[PDB]
Amino acid sequence: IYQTSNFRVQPTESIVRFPNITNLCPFGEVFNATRFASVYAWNRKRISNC
Amino acid sequence: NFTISVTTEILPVSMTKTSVDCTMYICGDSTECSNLLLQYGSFCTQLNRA
Ligand SMILES: *[C@@H]1O[C@H](CO)[C@@H](O)[C@H](O)[C@H]1NC(C)=O
Ligand SMILES: *[C@@H]1O[C@H](CO)[C@@H](O)[C@H](O)[C@H]1NC(C)=O
Ligand SMILES: *[C@@H]1O[C@H](CO)[C@@H](O)[C@H](O)[C@H]1NC(C)=O
Repeated sequence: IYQTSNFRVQPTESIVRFPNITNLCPFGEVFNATRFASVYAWNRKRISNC
Repeated sequence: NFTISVTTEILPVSMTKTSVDCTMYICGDSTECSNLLLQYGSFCTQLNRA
């Protein structure tokens, strides 16, 4: 008797799921912005749920 | 006067015969890490054979 290899059964399709939201994250305007914060006082921005 | 005192003598015979898959344990059934593992030596055969 000889254990040759494993028996890892392949998947039969793929499933993807995500938060069920459509909000966008305000990123582009941040880079477009001429107004900008300082370095010794760098600004914080809690981006979430987008 | 004499006596008989039957006593128990316990002896191990067979420890649970374990077998470990060489690559299922090391790689979670992926594509690149399996190649990287086979890039190593003949350890899949060595450990499984032992
Ligand atoms: C979740 O998304 C599906 C598909 O877009 C939609 O039919 C359903 O109403 C959504 N439910 C919630 C709670 O967002
Ligand atoms: C604003 O920023 C976005 C993201 O970096 C960039 O794609 C776009 O070209 C920028 N707009 C201008 C006018 O520079
Ligand atoms: C020897 O010991 C046993 C153990 O109980 C006992 O039953 C028996 O009577 C003894 N023999 C004598 C001669 O006392």
